[PDB]
Parts: sequence; structure tokens; C-alpha cells
Amino acid sequence: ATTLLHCGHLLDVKKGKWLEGVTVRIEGNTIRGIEKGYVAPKAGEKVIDLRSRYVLPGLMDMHVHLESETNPHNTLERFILNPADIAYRSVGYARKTLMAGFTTVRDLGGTGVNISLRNAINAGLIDGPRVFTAGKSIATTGGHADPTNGYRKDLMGDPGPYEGVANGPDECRKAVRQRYKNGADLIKITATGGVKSGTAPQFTDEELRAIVETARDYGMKVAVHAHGAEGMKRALRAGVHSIEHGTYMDDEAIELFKKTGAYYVPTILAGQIQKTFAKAYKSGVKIAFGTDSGKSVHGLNAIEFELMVEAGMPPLEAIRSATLNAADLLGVNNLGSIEAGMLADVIAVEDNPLENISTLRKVVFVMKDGKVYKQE
Amino acid sequence: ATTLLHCGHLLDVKKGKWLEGVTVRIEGNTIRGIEKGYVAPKAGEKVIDLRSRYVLPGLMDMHVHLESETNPHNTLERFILNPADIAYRSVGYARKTLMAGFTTVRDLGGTGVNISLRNAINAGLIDGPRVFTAGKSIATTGGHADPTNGYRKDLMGDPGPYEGVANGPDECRKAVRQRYKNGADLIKITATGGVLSLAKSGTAPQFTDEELRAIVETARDYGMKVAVHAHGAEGMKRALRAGVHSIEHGTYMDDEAIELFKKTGAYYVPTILAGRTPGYYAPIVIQKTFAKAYKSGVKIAFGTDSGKSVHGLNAIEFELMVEAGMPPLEAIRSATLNAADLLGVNNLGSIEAGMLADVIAVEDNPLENISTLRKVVFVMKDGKVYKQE
Amino acid sequence: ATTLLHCGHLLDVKKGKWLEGVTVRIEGNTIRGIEKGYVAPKAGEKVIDLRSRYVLPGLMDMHVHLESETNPHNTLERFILNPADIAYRSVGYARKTLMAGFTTVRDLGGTGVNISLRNAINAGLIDGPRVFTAGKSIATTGGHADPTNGYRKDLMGDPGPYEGVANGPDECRKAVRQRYKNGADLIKITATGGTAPQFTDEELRAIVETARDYGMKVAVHAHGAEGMKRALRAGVHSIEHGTYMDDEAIELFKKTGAYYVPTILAGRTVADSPQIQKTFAKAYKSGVKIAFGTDSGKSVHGLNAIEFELMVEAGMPPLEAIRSATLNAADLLGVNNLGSIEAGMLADVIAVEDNPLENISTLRKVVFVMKDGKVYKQE
Repeated sequence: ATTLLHCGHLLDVKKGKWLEGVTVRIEGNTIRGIEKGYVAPKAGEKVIDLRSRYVLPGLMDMHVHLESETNPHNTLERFILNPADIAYRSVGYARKTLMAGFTTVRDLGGTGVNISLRNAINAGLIDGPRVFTAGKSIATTGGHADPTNGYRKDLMGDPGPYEGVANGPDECRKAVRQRYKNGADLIKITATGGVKSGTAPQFTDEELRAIVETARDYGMKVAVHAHGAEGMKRALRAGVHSIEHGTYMDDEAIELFKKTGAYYVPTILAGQIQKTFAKAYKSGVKIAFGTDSGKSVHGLNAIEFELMVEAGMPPLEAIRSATLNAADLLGVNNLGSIEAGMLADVIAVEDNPLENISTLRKVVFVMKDGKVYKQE
Repeated sequence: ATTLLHCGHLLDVKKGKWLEGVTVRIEGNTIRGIEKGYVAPKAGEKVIDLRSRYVLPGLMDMHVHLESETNPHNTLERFILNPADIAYRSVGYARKTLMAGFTTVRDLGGTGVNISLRNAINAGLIDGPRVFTAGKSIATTGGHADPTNGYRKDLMGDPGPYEGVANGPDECRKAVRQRYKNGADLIKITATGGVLSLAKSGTAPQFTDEELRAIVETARDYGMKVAVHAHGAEGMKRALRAGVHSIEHGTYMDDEAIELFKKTGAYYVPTILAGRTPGYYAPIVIQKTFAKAYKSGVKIAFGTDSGKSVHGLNAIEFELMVEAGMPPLEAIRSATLNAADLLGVNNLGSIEAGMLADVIAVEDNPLENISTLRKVVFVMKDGKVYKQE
Repeated sequence: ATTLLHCGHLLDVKKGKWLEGVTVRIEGNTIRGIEKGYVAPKAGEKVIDLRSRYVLPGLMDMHVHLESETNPHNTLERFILNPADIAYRSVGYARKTLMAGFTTVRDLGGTGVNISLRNAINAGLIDGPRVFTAGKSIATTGGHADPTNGYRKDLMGDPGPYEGVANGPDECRKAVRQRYKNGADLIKITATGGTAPQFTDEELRAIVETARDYGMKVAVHAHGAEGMKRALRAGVHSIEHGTYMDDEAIELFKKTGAYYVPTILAGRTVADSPQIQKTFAKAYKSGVKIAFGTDSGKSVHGLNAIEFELMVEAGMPPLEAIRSATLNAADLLGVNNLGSIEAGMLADVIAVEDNPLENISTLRKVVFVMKDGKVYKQE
């Protein structure tokens, strides 16, 4: 099927330039090209008029928790909610994410329901974003992602690699292999105590090396939840692809960031972080857009944009952190740019996003894989 | 707020009469009344024009399996599917149910995900009909609802009351209490062998009188009605003597069972659609009966066992009931008033003051062609409009 | 497909008469008729020459253990043998059974490999008799059919209904239901040991009622008098061995109609490595119904016909012994298409060299075997 978009301004996100009075030609699910003028439709061609709108690539959030959302009894809910209840909440969470304009997301940690949500979205059963999910986060005994942390002793048990808790290199290798078995796209680990403590490193170098090498064997990237400097630097030298939060980032940690090329996902919205992200941006750290949505109501992801520009980030590069940098961090080459040969993920807002980023908090047109999900 | 439906024809199912050019006034979720004429909207009230349409109470299906639907890989998928996958499929199945016009359904067997779907629909998380669910069906070892039937010996295990498998009165009492604990609305048991399970036989009675007595007495203590799937005559008669509220399928129903039905007052749910619909099933896998049942005076409630044929095609069953000789008005009464009686609800099944706004509309007269209910043009549940063409 | 059997003598077991120079017409797997003379085949018709032979319906043994064969390492073998090894031995046991002329058997005890063996024979994967198997026998804790009897305390465990061990009516009901779930044809229990009765009247009632609910008959192993009469009052369909039988049990047999399966062969073989011949003689003389059973498994498979000789040696007439292997067996099984050569029955046909009514020992060399219209042995 063929669809033509009459775009008043469409962002060449790579060339950093607005294109004026242009047409987008989409065949099936893929953008077939960009043509000059408002091309009148050939027979069988569906046309959407966005001449008064600003047109963007599909926005991507690299830190989301689609299974959950913050709630006045979040700790109690860990003991009474079953997988089906979580799935039914996740349905609404995913749809609101999609209609906020975030057509692609990276689910960084779950109970395994996230894998099912990804499979249900891909089968066409549930309206949602493209999900790349880590499945269960991997942690060490007592780590931040240890599921039975703080439990009564009767219920605490001995979590092992099958459950996402590994100790030592061989158990780490098996835990990575198990996440691969469960259908996870990527691996996520918690290298420091996060949010009985919260900066001491919870991973040895040998364990981090084992995990990075295993993930490289199965073509999965490694994302790291890290607040402490020591664990963050251990992960950075281990060869991980992404560091999340980084609340206490050392100057040595920034030198490691730029030398390794790992991405820093700021996660200011879940929040020191504003200063840390500002200093990181000034220093040249590669930045990818991430909200850690779930702690923050799903559908308000765009808010993060404003505060990143409030920390001194130029609007254009903030959008690149949500688009091109996101696709690079994902390791996918068919997303993050409106160009010939790429996948038809299109966003549209009312006013110019580079003059006021807050217009992205009201995305008026959302199209994923060629289908229009929102058109006002 | 307040919404007025301008109905050209609106069915009073209790009087068996169409009302011509009337207005249905609903405030919130309750119909406040029916007024003659097309009442003009006062200030800020919403109006829906069904003047060219025939308007009905919300249809109800008293045998649905909202967790699953029939497909060539059902036996494999019992080993490959997780609870969350079942839930995500449940989303679409429930939506097809609601847009077919079935505002209320009784889910008669599942893994327990059906309970979560009911709680999610009631919480406003999922678009769906009002679901009354039995949770996990209760069976005896090797029974029709025994979950690990046909599994490898290592994977089959020894299911017990927690799993919905009971043997003896004490285990039956515990299993009913477990369904209560899990949040089930009603109890459903399989009194004889079924058709879609992987048990060898399908006509032998799988419940003793003492076990059935335990099931009924425990259910009455915790206020849950009992529905019994029975294809064999003897198991059906044991269930009827036990004091159950409804019998499902009843494919081989004897005359002793017919007057048993009449004496106990139990409802008969035929599920002809399921009992009608290569290399497909496992190796070891009624129109007249329904006619005889209606002729005898047995109370009838509408049921399709949709799931075994696709959800949203439930209305097809109506047609079969009329071709087996049941009058159209009484088919609609079996899906509306009789269903509401079987559930134990007094605010469903009729468009009248004080009841909940479950309203359907079709294009042509259902009493002249019941098959028009296969194209429902308007669907409204609890005051919210879900379908308007 | 059509096959014609030119039989010199064909025994009509019902009228007790030899029929001379006859043709049996079989289409597919079913006997279509019996005609006088040796009819010549038209096109697409195949003829088997049995003119010098005596032709009988397929013989049936109502007590066999196809899973095992007795052998000096039986106690150790259960501890070292896996299901697959048992199946691989069962292959040869089934072939030896079918080639002796026993086209139908009732396997009265196993670990469940017998059920798979029946399904494999029925699928045509392995040559074998029509098997009706009890699966795992049901016993009480420590009962004769308790699987972990004599085990080390480490390995003995607590076997329950799933494993075939029941105590009390609810457990018995559950054990019957589990055998149904596993696909068993009938239920078999051990009601006595030494001789002490191991089943209470209430438990026997639970088992009989549950088995009848699922349409399965009940076969009962009982050597003591007390267990035998408890079972006979409960309503069992057959009693096996019954070595110590009182004159009350004999009126019980005659009133209930349960069959008596003597199993003289296994009694003689155990007496090698007696009373049972005396008991069978008295039982037959009293008018108890007798069905043929050898408990081969305890004796080598393929020697089942030997049992015939012993029943004639105890005084039962040859015609009645052959009827115990055919008509009486088919009645005990509850099938109406086996045990007789006539129109509408299944083409299970055996042939021997000499007149079995004159010497039953000729049944020890079966020269022709056809099961389900298919010929397995033709010499």
C-alpha cells in the first residue's frame, strides 16, 4: 500500500535542517522517498495532510519499564500481583506510550511479562511501540535487581541464575544464556546499589567480563544500572554499551565514557542528576534519550526533553538523542531517520520543536510501521 | 451525564412488545426511563439517533471461554503458552465479544487468567463485557477438566484440589473453597467426559453423588451457583438430583432428565454452535435434543461456548435455536431475561428504569429475522458507547 | 481385500461341531461368511490352503504379564531396568505370544509399558496380540501389587494412588480414575497376599463402583478365602488363581457369575522353582464359570497352550477348555466380535495339525495364525 504525506516542515535529523513543503512517499511499512512539493496522489494512494505540522522521526525512549507504573503501594504489589494482572496494566501503559509519540522503546528490566508484551505487540494483538526488552535484569546476590531482597526469610529463598541472580563468572554466563533462552533482546545488569546502600559496586571485574563476552556471543548489548562511580567504571571498562542514571559520575568516569564510546542515558525525569547530566553533556559524553518511564507516569516521557534542554542541551541534539543516537544504541539501522529505505515511523507536532521543545509534549500525529494510530 | 436514545423500535422483552418512536433516558450507567416520543434534548444532554434501528437489551452468553479460541495448535499451545500471552489474547477476544453486542458473559472455565480479565475490565483497564467467571473448572482425576490429561508421565504430575482436581467429598469441599479463595464468581464442574479434552471416554459419569453433594453444599455456603457440563445422561441426572443451577451441552439427555429439569428448575444451556463446529484435533478427539427440551418446557438460557468457534460470531447460535423450532422472542428472552435470572442479577437483561445501560441496536426486525443480530450496529455497556455506525 | 480359507475342519465352538470341507470368506479384517465346499477365487481374491488342517477361532489368554518374563534376576531387574528396556523385551514377548496362536490377551499387571505396548501393536508398529491391559495394578500400602515392597528405606518412598497404591475409599476411587486417565482397559487389584486379605469391603465397593462408572471390568488376584469372598460379594468380574477356595466361595461364584481363571501353569511353575489342580477340578465340577488364563510372564511366553493340557488333566472336557479360551474369554472381556468363527466377527483364526477335541496337546504346535485378517504365520 502507498501513502503520501504533505509535510510543511520535515526534519532531516542528520543534516540538522528543516525541509519545507515536502512530500513523504511510503510503500507498505517503509519510507520509499522524499519528494519535492505536495505531490498529488496516484490512484490507490492515501494522503495525510500535515502541511501545518512539524514532522519528526519516530521518537525512541531507551529506558522504560512497561510492566509497571509507580503507585502508592508499589512494594506491597510485588507480593500480590500475578502475571496476568501485570499484562492487563501493561496494555494501557504501552498504548499511552505509543500515543505520546514514542514509537520505539527499550524495556530495561522486568519479570518476563515484557517479553510477552513485545511478542503480543509484534503479532498485532496489542497497540504498542517497538519493544526491545531485557527480560529479567541480572544482579548478584543482594544486588539491586535481586527479586527477594528485603523478604521475610521464609519467602527469601536462594535465587539463582535461572531467576536472574548470579554470583561468579560461570553463573553470570548462565544467567545471560537464560535471558537469551527466554527471548530477551538485550541484557541489563545493576552494577551498583540503586534506588541497604547505594554506591558500593555489586559486580566484580571477572563477572562483568563474563557477562559482556556472553552477551557479545548472542548478539545482545549490555545496559548497566549504575549510581556509584566504582561500579560504573568497572562496567565501562568491561565493555558495556550503555550506562543508566550515573547519579554520582566521576571525572574519571567521564574520561572513560568518551574513550569507550558508551552512551549515557540521563534519566533526569526519574529524579545532582541535573548537574551530572549537564557536566556530562559539556564534557562530550554520548547521550541517548531515556526517561525511566514507570517511575514517571507513562505518556509524559516528552517532559524529559524540556529538562535536558534546561540543563543546557540544544534542542536539535536532544532530538538526536531521542532518534539517531537511540537507533545507534539499539544497534538497528532501519529506525531513527526519515530517509529512503527506512521504516515508516512518523511523528508530528503543532509548533517548531527546536524553538520550543515543549510542543513535543503534545504530539498530534503518530504513525508506526505505516499505520496511523493518532491523527488530530 | 445524560444521554437520550431516539429508538424507532425498542423491545420490551417482558411484555414481548415493540415500542415505537420512544426515547431512552440514561443518566450515568442507569437508565432513568423510557419516555414516549423523541424527547427534545434539554440543556447539554447527548442524543443518539437509532430511529431507523431496532433496539434491544444487552445480549448475554452464559457459556464462554474468554481465555482461549480454537486453532490448529491448541494442544501444543497448552505447553507453549504462558499466562501473560493468554491475557494478551484475552484482550482481543473480549473486544470481539463486546462489539458483537454481548454486554454480559459467564466464562465457564480457564486457568485463572479469566479472573484477572474480569478484574481488569471492572477496573477500566480493558474494554470488555461484564464477566462472571468460574476460574478453574473442577474435575476428578482423568476428568474432562483435568489439566494434565494426555501429558507425558513426567509432566503430568498428580493434580489436586489446588489445581481444580478433586476426589472424594472432602477434596471437593476444599477445591470449591479454593476457587472462592482465588476470586471465582461461580463453580463449574464437568460431570461427564467432554469432547475437546484428551480423556479416552466421553460419556461416563465422572462425579459421584456424595462428591456432587459436597460441591453443591459448599458452593451454597459461599454463595456461588453451580454449572455442570454433562454430555452423558447418567452424569446429567446425578447433577440434576444434586441441585445444580445449569447444565451445559446435554447432548444425550434422557426423559427422566427432562422431568428432573422441570422439577429442579435448573437451566438448560444448549451450546448448539459449539456442538456443530482433518489432521486438526488429537488422536482421541443435539439440535433435536434442544427441540425436545424446549417443547418439554425446560428453562433455556443462551450459550454458544464461543472460544471453540470464534468469538464475536456468538449471534449465530440464535439462528440455530430458531431453526430447531424455538420462537424468536423466546430466544431473545433466553439471552436476556433468562440469563439475568441464571446469574442472580435483577438489573440486567431488560431496558427499564433502574437497570444498567446495556443497549444493543440492529438494522432489521429480530422477530422477523433473528439473523439481523449477526450485524449489531450499536453497542453500549454501562452507559459508555462502544459501537456506533 | 478378500481372502478365502479352504479349511478341512472348522470348529464351530457354539454348536460344538466340526464342519468339514468349508470356506471362510474374510473381507478386510471381518469374517464375511462360511460356505460349503472349497470355493474358487475370482479376481482379486486370495486363497490360503488349510485343507489338511483343523481351524479354530483365535485363542485368548486372560492372565498374562507381557512386560516381564520370569528369569533368575527378576528382583534385581526391576532395580536396574528402564521403561525402554522393558519395552524392548516386550517386543519379543508379544511376538512369541501371537505366534503361539493367542491372538488376544488380557495383560493383568505392569508398570505402564504394557499400555504403550498395546498402543504400538494397535498402530501396526509391532506384531502382537490384541492387548487389553490393566496398566498398573491397584494395591493397598504394602499390598501385593505395591511397587516399592521390600525396598531400601531410602528408596521405598510413599507410593499413592498415582502409583497404584490406595488406602480408603477415596484413594481407591482416585486410583481407578488414574488408571482411566492413563488409558487402561480394565482395573486389576490384589485382594490377598501370604493369604491375609488386603482390601476392606468398603474399598472393594469403591473400586467396583468407580470401575463400572468408567465402563471397566475388575479382575482380582486372590489366594485367601476371605479376600476371594469379599471380592465376590463386591461384584468383581473375574477371580485369578483362587488357590484356597471354600464351598462358600463356590456358591458366591455361581450366584455372581464372576469368572474363575485358574492359572494352573503358573502354579506348577512356582511349585517347580498340587493344590491348584485340586481346586480347579472341584471348581469345574461345581459349575463355576471358567475362562482361560496361564499367567505367562511367570512362565515363558509362547507356552500358554500347555495350560490346556493341565485343565484336561484335571478333568475338564477339551471342547469346554477351547471354549474357555474363546467364547468364555470374549464374554469376560466384554467384546462381541471375538472368540467365534462366524459372519460379522473379526478374522482371528488359528490352525493346528490334528483334532484338538481328541488331543488338546496339538494346540502346542500352531501352524497357522491370522489376526485382524492379516496372516502372521502360514506353514
